[PDB]
Amino acid sequence: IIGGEFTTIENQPWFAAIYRRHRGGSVTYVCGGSLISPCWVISATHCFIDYPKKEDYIVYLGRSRLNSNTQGEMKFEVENLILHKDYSADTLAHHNDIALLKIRSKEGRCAQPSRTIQTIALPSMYNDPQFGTSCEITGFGKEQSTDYLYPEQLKMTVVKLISHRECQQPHYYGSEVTTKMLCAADPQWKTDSCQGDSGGPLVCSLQGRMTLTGIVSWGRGCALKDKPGVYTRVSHFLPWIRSHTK
Ligand SMILES: N=C(N)c1ccc2cc([C@@H]3O[C@H]3c3ccccc3)ccc2c1
Repeated sequence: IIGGEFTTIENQPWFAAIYRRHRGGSVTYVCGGSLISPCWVISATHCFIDYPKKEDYIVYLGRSRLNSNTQGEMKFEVENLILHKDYSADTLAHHNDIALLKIRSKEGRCAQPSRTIQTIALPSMYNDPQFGTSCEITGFGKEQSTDYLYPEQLKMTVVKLISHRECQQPHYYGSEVTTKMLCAADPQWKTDSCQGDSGGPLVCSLQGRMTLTGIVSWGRGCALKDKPGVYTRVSHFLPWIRSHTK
């Protein structure tokens, strides 16, 4: 997250921190994710497509720092790694950038809801917030595009939703951004998601309910003028989410 504020997991309790174990035992941060039901974390396929072995992944819930075992946190392995069958990557745009991770503790259990571990509501079909609505994003991604390290403390920011017609403008993304994608950014281009924030939530308060409207997917650079963050439009994928979580 470029700009924004440092926060803690009690403010983002649906946030999942996803890591990968390498041969030799080293563990590194991969991407963010969101808890949609006790057994299911939703994220982005581009985070896993090059290493599609479910055994390689570690998922944390209730974790506030990158290298701290936060009080109340829960650690899980991935029982099922479900990647969207028609995923593809263009120079910038990712297509069907959505993945499901069925999680399980070493005891074979799903998440135990608490003050720091909570699910996030899914949207209803054809019901997204209007353009201009403020939504929040969270993650452990880069604070600056030139950084190679990620921040130790979890960060959040607030961005505004941008219409499909505005995002398809020539100085924005043209026809590279589709109707299955949602754009959001800072009108002053000072705050945004960045590399490392992929798979994490775009949460919008809609008709009084906090909703998982988007999943961090792609963007040209980070907090670059006329280059919004692009998010998987969760409402389009409700039949795919319901069928793959059954
Ligand atoms: N401007 C943004 N909001 C934004 C949002 C998500 C991003 C995600 C990346 C990921 O590093 C890119 C990548 C591409 C292809 C495969 C894996 C990772 C880089 C820049 C990103 C920028």
